[PDB]
Amino acid sequence: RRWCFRVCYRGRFCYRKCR
Repeated sequence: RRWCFRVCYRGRFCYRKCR
């Protein structure tokens, strides 16, 4: 869905799910 958004797991775990 374009507009990536590195989601963070509250603490540091931040993953990018671009599209």
